[PDB]
Amino acid sequence: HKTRTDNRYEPSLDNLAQQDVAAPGAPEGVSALSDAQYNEANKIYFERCAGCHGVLRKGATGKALTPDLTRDLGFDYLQSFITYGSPAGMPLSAEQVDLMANYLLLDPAAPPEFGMKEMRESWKVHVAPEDRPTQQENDWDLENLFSVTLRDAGQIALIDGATYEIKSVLDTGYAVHISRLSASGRYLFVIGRDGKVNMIDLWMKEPTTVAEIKIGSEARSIETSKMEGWEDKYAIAGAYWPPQYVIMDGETLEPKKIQSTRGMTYDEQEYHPEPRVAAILASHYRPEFIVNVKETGKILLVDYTDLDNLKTTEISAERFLHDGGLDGSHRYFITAANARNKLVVIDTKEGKLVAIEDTGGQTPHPGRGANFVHPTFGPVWATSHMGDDSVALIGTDPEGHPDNAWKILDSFPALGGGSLFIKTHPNSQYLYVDATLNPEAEISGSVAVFDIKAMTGDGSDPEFKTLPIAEWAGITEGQPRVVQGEFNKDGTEVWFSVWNGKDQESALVVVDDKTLELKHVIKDERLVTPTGKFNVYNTMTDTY
Amino acid sequence: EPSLDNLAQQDVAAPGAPEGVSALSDAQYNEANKIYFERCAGCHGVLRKGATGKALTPDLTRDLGFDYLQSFITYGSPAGMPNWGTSGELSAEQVDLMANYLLLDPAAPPEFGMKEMRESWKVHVAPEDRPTQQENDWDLENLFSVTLRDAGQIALIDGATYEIKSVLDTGYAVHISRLSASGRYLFVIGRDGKVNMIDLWMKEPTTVAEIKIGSEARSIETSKMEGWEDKYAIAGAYWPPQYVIMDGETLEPKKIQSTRGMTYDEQEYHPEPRVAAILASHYRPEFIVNVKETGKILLVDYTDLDNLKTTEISAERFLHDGGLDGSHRYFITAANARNKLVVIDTKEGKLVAIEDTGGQTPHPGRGANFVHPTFGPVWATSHMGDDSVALIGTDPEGHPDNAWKILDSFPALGGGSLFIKTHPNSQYLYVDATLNPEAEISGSVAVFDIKAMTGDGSDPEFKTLPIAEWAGITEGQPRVVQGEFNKDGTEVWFSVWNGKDQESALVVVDDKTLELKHVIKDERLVTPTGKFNVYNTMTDTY
Ligand code: DHE
Ligand code: DHE
Ligand code: HEC
Ligand code: HEC
Repeated sequence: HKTRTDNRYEPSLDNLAQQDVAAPGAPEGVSALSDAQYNEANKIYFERCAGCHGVLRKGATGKALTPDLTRDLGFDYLQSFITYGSPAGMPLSAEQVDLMANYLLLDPAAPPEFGMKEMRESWKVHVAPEDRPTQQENDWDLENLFSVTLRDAGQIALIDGATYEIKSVLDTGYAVHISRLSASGRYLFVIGRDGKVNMIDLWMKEPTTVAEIKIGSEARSIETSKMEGWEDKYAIAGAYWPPQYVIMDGETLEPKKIQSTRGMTYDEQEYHPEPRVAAILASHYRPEFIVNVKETGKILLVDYTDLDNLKTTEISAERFLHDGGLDGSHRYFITAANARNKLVVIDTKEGKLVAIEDTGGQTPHPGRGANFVHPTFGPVWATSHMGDDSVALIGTDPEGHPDNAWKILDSFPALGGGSLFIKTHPNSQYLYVDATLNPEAEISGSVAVFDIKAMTGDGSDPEFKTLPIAEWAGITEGQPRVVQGEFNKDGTEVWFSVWNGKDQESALVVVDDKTLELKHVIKDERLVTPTGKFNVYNTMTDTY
Repeated sequence: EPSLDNLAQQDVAAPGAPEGVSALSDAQYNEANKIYFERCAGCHGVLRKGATGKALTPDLTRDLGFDYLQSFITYGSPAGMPNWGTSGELSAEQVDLMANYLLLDPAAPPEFGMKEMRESWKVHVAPEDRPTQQENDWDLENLFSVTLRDAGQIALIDGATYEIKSVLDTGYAVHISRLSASGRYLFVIGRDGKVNMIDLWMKEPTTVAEIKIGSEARSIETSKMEGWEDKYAIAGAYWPPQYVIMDGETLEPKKIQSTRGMTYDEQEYHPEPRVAAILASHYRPEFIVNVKETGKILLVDYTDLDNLKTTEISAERFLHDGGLDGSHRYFITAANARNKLVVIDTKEGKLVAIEDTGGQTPHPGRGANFVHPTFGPVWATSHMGDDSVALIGTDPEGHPDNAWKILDSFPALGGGSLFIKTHPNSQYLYVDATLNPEAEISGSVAVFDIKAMTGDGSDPEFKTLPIAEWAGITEGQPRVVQGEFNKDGTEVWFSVWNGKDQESALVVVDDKTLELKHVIKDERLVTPTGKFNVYNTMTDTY
């Protein structure tokens, strides 16, 4: 129940917590909470507790807290245990503590479902396909555009990769989690934490939302079809609540196929009523989407060639699947079962699990990870960790380097714990590692940079250069967190977000990759809480 | 609709009552809970979300109010809801208990996962310790496995001598018997979710392994793809909503899959999609699983249980029973409440057709395949809701215009039919009328002569066999049910199903003459229902 460096990246169900619920009746031995009391506790539960314990209280990273279990424990125990407080989220009073203890002793209702009728009611096509351009009608350099989340403003900025000019600021769902691009690079898809999806046509003279839809109450992932021949055919979104994924028309967003992720855990084979959808990727080898289902530890390969006779492969992997990426060849999916410190590898060509390996670190959090050619080991993919300062390398070349394939080849320290994103590009000799969640302001405001060319894999700890990103941005207020490297199309410049509060000063910092010197500082009154940044070309092509 | 009398034995605690509702005591609530599962959940659902009967969740029931609930339960309505109070089935006090129970929030029904299955799993004779060849002198392929429903037993009966070879104790109300592809192993599943596996090669065949796969179950099947004989068995449950693939030699539970998910058409989450018929493909190493409420047919590939390949086919809601055509390539199944037959191509793994039978509530069992003299290969079903028999063409290559089209429909004895039957060596098509309200019809079977069918649009005549009268049984109300042939297809057996404290029988009819051959009677023959010949079941010959 204490804040760690790796227990802050747990779901916060703040959109779902805005829904009012009814107070249940209380069985003998338990006291009922009033309407107000129950809702107040429920809002606290959904915001701060459901991430680890579940909205249904069947347990996730934290153990189940169902009524039968909590009534055996008793109020006093619950009261005392909750008095300490709970692990903080991303950067309780006496009355609240009692509310939570009492709430846990009552029978929870399941939040509303969100099916086809609800999706179709939210589904709006602003510009039908026939009314859209048939060629690019603006003079922008679309492939070198960066789509940047302006988190708390419920907007995104589209920024020129070469001139750093903000080309447009568009209204979207609240706190967009990620931007994804169609395979052709024409269509930009964004998903808000509230399950709102916007689809934007980059060919319009003034790009804007051409279609929108809501796919759930809580959602974090979206992806587009990337198999050759299937460009622009489909998009897919994944939700935390309800536990489901939805395949939508790539041109209109019409919801075509909704699949529940409720099911059995892979290992103990017990029913789990809240298996959240985490990362979603798209295969380059088959016409399939790659869907991580967290609590059950299943990776789904979903064939989108026929949605009525639906072929899937449900791969037993490891529990607590979160994020991941494809290797350099784009054949193998490498993903973190973070709470179990493991990297699961799937062969997307053959449709099967190939390996599961412990990184030796605490809570691997790769993002999409970093693929590079290690001077001694050959092709490798890398991840950093939230729980410690380590960077781990896994071999990704079964054909050319069989002895190194799917083995952890090295592990070495970077700036500190609380890292979220590691980054490189084929044209760069550098490996960048952030330390976003580190409690030390100077560490959280800097990035470690390793010289891949100097790496020998002799067992020593490779040295790194420390780039003072937040210092370069010149922000005197607060303790801004630096997060997520993203390259430009040419792989010559790498951008970082200098993420401060909504009413505080933020920036983007552009680093010249060849020299590791400051290239440019992006500041604008409209640049509020900049977080994720996605270069059109690097996102459409999965170049990382 | 089903009766979930196994969930009723579970004792639950009295839930709380929100503002504006009375609470029931522990005893009252438990009494109401038992009634709810024993008599109500079939139609209304375990979770009260509604199946054939409307949803009875607290949000809906509280708007209706106590008086409305009391009245509806007392008097019922013409649209399929029994008059519990005025019929005397429920006392006045029990009616009120049920109305009050419906206003309260139900305690979640118990799940039944791997830990629970493994705890119930018993291997009486390890594979190594079993015979290596048949150690009895029985003609196993001509043996019949007969359910003695209310006695929680089955009877192994010799197909030629009609001798009851053995009466074995199994789960309560075994629903069906199924055979492994080699014909060695006999699998039975009780309504309670209890599975028994019996080794027919033993000197005295008995249960060699057993396991429980859920609270309420109706289906079991064995792997029938060439090369996969005896490898797996699969069981399907009504509750929890799931199927489980088990080791074909030990019953070890290997893979449990939930069937909770989205309806095919409106795409709305359904929390209780019951598993209905389960068949086994002869074209791929797959199981064919009907999921009723969501209208999905699952093709589950058992070649790799860790990297599990399935095909989830959108079909039609209310899927129940069905069978393979004569070629064993196409699965034809009744989406019964919608009066449709759904056809799946098991080779290509896709839906090929959905056709209305023109009848009310088709109920084929596994159906009846034959070569119609003018139409070609056809598959037939009778109906629960009317007296009709419908034929569908099953030959897309050889009779293209006729394929997957209803080619003819004609009357048999009356409504309430459950099973239609034929065999490749017979020229006759037998149709029961088990649930008909008239005793003369419920105790008789219609027999059509396939050779005389002209498909000229006229209705084919049938002979009426007085099966119950042949048995010498009038006492109570004996209902005749389900034709099953012997291995040679020269005799057909029917069950004369009477009450547990009444006299039942099995009637053996000579297929060549359509005359009474033999009547099987025994004090042990309590409530005989399903009968399965070893050879015809192992080979899917129907
Ligand atoms: C499931 C998931 C993905 C993979 C998406 C995909 O494959 O399309 C992901 C990726 C991401 C990515 C993808 C980067 C990439 O290069 O792919 C980014 C930038 C991101 C910025 C943040 N994430 Fe993320 N993130 C969650 C979940 C996820 N984040 C959370 O449940 C969580 C922990 C809290 C929450 O309630 O949302 C969380 C907090 C954050 C942040 O505090 C971040 C830093 C800021 C923010 O804007 O809200 N998450
Ligand atoms: C899901 C299912 C199947 C397919 C099994 C398979 O594929 O392995 C089936 C088949 C069957 C078969 C298979 C015949 C065949 O030749 O395949 C038989 C004999 C049978 C005897 C009965 N069934 Fe059955 N049956 C149900 C369900 C099912 N019955 C019910 O839910 C229902 C409607 C009510 C109930 O509570 O069980 C019901 C009533 C009956 C009867 O009243 C029968 C006659 C006796 C009994 O115990 O309930 N059912
Ligand atoms: C993720 C970091 C957590 C958050 C946020 C909250 N809890 Fe938690 N809780 C978590 C863990 C890792 C554990 C220990 C057991 C385990 O799963 O390994 C717990 C434990 C509890 C308990 C104790 C129950 C017991 O059986 O001893 C309670 C009562 C509990 N948690 C309640 C609770 C509440 C009310 C929270 C919101 C403020 C909350 N937890 C947040 C992990 C996490
Ligand atoms: C299947 C034959 C049923 C069984 C067994 C029970 N019920 Fe039922 N019920 C059924 C149907 C098809 C309907 C629909 C209403 C109609 O007009 O026929 C109902 C309805 C009810 C209702 C009314 C709900 C409403 O009007 O919205 C109630 C309160 C109800 N049923 C209760 C109930 C109980 C308590 C039962 C066990 C004793 C029971 N039903 C059995 C079908 C069937």
